[PDB]
Amino acid sequence: SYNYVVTAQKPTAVNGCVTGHFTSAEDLNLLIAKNTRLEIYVVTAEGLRPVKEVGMYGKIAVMELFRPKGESKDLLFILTAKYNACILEYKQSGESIDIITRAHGNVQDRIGRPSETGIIGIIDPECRMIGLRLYDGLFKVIPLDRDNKELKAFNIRLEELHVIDVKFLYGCQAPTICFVYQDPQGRHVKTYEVSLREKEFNKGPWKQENVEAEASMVIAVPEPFGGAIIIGQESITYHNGDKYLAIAPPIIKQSTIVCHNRVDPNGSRYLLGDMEGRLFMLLLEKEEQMDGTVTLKDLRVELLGETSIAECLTYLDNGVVFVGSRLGDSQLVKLNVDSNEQGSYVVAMETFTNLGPIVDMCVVDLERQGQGQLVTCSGAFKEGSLRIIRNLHIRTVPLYESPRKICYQEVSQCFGVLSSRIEVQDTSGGTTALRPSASTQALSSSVSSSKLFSSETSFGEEVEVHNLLIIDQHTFEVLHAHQFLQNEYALSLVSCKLGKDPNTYFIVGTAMVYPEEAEPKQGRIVVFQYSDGKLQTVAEKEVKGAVYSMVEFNGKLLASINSTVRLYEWTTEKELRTECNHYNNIMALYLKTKGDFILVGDLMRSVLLLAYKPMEGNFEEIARDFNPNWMSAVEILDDDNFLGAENAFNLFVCQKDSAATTDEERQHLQEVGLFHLGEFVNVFCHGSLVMPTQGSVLFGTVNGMIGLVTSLSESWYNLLLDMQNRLNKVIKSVGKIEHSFWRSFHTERKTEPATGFIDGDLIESFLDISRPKMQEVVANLQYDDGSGMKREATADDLIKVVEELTRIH
Amino acid sequence: YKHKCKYCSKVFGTDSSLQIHLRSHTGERPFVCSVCGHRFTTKGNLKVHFHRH
Amino acid sequence: LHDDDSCQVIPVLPQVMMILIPGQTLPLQLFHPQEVSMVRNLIQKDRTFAVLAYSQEREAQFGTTAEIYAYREEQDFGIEIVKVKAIGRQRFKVLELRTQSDGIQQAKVQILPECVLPSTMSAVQLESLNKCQIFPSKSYKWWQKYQKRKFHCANLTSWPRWLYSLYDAETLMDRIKKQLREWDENLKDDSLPSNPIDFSYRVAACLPIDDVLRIQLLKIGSAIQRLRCELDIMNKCTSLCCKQCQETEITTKNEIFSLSLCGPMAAYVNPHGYVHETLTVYKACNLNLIGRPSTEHSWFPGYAWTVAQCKICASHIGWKFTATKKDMSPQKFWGLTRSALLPTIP
Ligand SMILES: Nc1cccc2c1C(=O)N([C@H]1CCC(=O)NC1=O)C2=O
Ligand SMILES: [Zn+2]
Ligand SMILES: [Zn+2]
Ligand SMILES: [Zn+2]
Repeated sequence: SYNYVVTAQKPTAVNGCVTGHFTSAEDLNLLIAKNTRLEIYVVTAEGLRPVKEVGMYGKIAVMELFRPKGESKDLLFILTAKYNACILEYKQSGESIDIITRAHGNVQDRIGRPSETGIIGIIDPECRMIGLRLYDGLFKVIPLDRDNKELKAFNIRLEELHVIDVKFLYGCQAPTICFVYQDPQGRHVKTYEVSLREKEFNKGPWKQENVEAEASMVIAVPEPFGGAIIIGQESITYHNGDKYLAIAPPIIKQSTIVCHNRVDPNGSRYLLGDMEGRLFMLLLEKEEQMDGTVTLKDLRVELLGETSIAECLTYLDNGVVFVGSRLGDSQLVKLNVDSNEQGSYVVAMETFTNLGPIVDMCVVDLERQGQGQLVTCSGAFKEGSLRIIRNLHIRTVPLYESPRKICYQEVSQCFGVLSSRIEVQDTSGGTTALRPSASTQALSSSVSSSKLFSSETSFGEEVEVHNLLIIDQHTFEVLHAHQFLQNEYALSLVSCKLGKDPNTYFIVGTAMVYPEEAEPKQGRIVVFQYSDGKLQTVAEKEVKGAVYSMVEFNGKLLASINSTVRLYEWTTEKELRTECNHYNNIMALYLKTKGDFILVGDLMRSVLLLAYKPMEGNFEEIARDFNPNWMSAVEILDDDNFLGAENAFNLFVCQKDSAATTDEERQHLQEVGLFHLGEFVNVFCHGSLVMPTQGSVLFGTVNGMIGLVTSLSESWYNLLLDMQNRLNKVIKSVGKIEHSFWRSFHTERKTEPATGFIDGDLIESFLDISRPKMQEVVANLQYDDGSGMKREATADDLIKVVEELTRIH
Repeated sequence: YKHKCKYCSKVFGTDSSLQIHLRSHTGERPFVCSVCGHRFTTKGNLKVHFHRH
Repeated sequence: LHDDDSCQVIPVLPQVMMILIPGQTLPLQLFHPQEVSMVRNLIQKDRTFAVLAYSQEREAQFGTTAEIYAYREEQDFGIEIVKVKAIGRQRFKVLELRTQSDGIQQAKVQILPECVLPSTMSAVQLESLNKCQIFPSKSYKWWQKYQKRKFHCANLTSWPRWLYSLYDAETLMDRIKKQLREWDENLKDDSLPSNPIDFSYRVAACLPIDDVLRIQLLKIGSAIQRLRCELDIMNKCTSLCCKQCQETEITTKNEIFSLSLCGPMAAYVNPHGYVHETLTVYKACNLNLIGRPSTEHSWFPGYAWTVAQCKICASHIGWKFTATKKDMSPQKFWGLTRSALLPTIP
């Protein structure tokens, strides 16, 4: 089979933000990185004025601005996760806005272990070279000459393999690196001078024997001072030569500082963000001396207030900070001289919808219009939310805790959501909440009275408390919250009718997670009803393992328990009775169904096709395909084709073999499609957001992107594949990156060309080009219309075929 | 490969050296399984047991 | 080291009947001149030959290259006996085995690659917390921190951290090496490889498993899968039965212990060149002793052996050993041959 993949909603989470002068030398730009998108704004007095949005054929991994001597304005260096390096320039010709590629190249090395602390990309202050930390033991140096348009580079052998963070220092006689590494004898900071002449390392200005156990951040302090600030779990120190300061502010001991931003060019104020949303001001106390010098007297940290959980911060101007968020909405916040009555200098100005991460979703026709709305569990911790998405209208329902699974119960006209909040062990017996949240603020509440599990010592650490929430479908008010058993972990949730019972139930499958036990030996399948505003337990079945997955199966309840797939029957006495068991060697994580076929999958892309046999009351294994690789989600496209989401950000389709004469051939599922999506899919979902092609599968990803997969005719696939090669000859790609490279199936070890999949986003851009390029792509293109002869295609013919393909989302 | 001893299966270079040694296997149960060390009284007994390995 | 996915033609010694796992050593004793000259010509070119993993008859579908690293000549009693030690290297699937005039069958094999996978979190890890992916390493409260920090980003996927720990290599070995310390008191944490590839293969050669499970692990390419399958055998197949009659319990895993420095199951060689992977256990059941203890060629000096057989089918299962001095402990134990056993799940 042949498939078509299109973006219904672009990635919304922010993974980067730098400021500088990219568009005009005089303008102040804000540049935002959204996985495959780049956004440009100019900072105003009211807020942000949009300027230009683009997409790359890559995942943006390094985004930094720089200005080599003799340049009008700043240039843009971008490196993609597939190691496409490029330097871009802004070029506006009246109203023609264009991002031109001044230099570009691929920095990938065949040899080499990708580092544990990720791709690092730093540029020296004097814009003489681009430093790259790609692999353990090496350091890539791209020398910055106006005569290096191909980004040729070289490597320097790095002793000290496990490097945490590295930056170029300021005010140095030679380009100098400052980095924190870990070896057997503790964690240290060291400096290396970089010789672009000798292409190796020379001795560094200083090396500090030992530093904090968990020193994780290196900030290079600018030219007024020099040196570097290292930040850790409990301490903040300043190092330069023989000068040293160190503070251990108790105010930052409660969570980890994970991003920073320099406020002013002299480097005396920094913003620090931590993992829970606190925003701090790091201040460097300068001491003006009677000679010309300035000395640094002390360090001081002040808590500014709360924000979204920040992946990146960036100070704009006039007390306005941009908070870039992966787990919640991005913000513009305002800082005020005087803290308000509550003690916060922080005031919200603006929020930005971020759908990511989408951990679950479901399609509902609430408006009963035969339209359809997407309802997602998105965000984590205090950023957690439902989002109702419509044809694109986004409504938001704050939860202040992590939603995990969602399903719709039309009869009750409400939603049922499995949720997770963090509580901390109290000094009494129990555990007290971190903050008020949906779990704790319902209209009515309940706790499991089960006591099925009757035979540790928490200290002051975190525990997860899981709830089933009943959310009204019109107000989204939490109508009921049922708290599960202590140490019970709610995994699966389904709404359906069972057997000959006319009631619709919520069914929840769980696991009993104890920190001593590696694999779970105990779980529960609990049957809830919820009929008169109140939620009642209608029997519970104990099982000897984790109930990872559950499906309604033809009036019965199919379930995973560790490696077992089990079909359950609903008796007249309203309880679960096992019908049959199919024991697998793989752990049955994924469970999808279609008629009598059952798709089973584990985390390593082991794909299994069981079939229920009505005449024998048993399961029978039809076919299998094992291929060691991480799998994140999977779905049944039809009786013969299965779609999966595997590493790294790839989609795959396997199929039941039609060329099967031998019983060995019929028992192996062939791979028929490979594609680099660029996103990490958390959930597939059959459904459509609208009123040619066959089928409609939506999928949500971690970065909040929403995509659609549908299947085509062989006639249509062949034609659109010719178009892809033809549109790729006329569409200017930002980093001068080949589309066929970007969509190549990719592992850390393997790359194979994409196949059986058509890039719908590339297909739809046919409409946005002009008719000289338009008539250029159609030239000599034969087309399988109804007439059995294949005629040359007019472009006005092709506007009609693409305009129909846009109608699917 | 040449001149094997009927009891313990050890091979010798010449038939002279074989019967120099074959006088060592004098016992009530002389045939030895070249795998177990199990001992048997007849050649056939050892053959059957040897082929069950 | 051959190339990956490449095809090579490699000689096969016809006497060998052993499933060789990469890294495991294969001892040999050779009397026949064709094979003696065959070993001598190997100790010059590549030193590698192929060891087929038989399904038995002569039906083989995978195998392993083996590399000669030791060589000793004894010319006793007018017969040239050559003892050679080999070590297994690379796995392969057999394509054609053309038998040659002298005897040695040559093999066209496809060199199997070793599937290395990235961490299960490398796809989702937030760049702001890449700075935190390196831990000050080693307690069981320590392992509670390792999971909370290494899999923090599970909150971005539809699975918890404890499921991810079940596919974390580093966790799998700490669990496996927990039980190996139960079989070996002479076992330091440093005596075990640190690479997950090598570590899984060492565990493969150490478990007392029959050929079918030994072959099944060879077919497994990802180390993660190997480790989990190995940890599964260790947990479920607590009992060891007679492979012949299949229902007779000989011993259980609670009785496995290490007599020599070489672990609980080492490859010993009998006087006539037969190899025995001999698992040493404390107590054993359903066994008949044959003969009186002897010391000839006793693999454990100070002990006298006695042939042991199954009470039911009369198959060979191993030997009973007894102390010939008195100050020694254990005063008694059993050496069970691996080819005779069949792990089972009660
Ligand atoms: N003396 C003989 C003679 C024939 C076969 C064997 C032995 C002998 O000692 N072993 C084993 C079993 C007992 C032992 O510990 N070491 C061995 O070499 C044999 O297989
Ligand atoms: Zn003899
Ligand atoms: Zn025997
Ligand atoms: Zn038996």
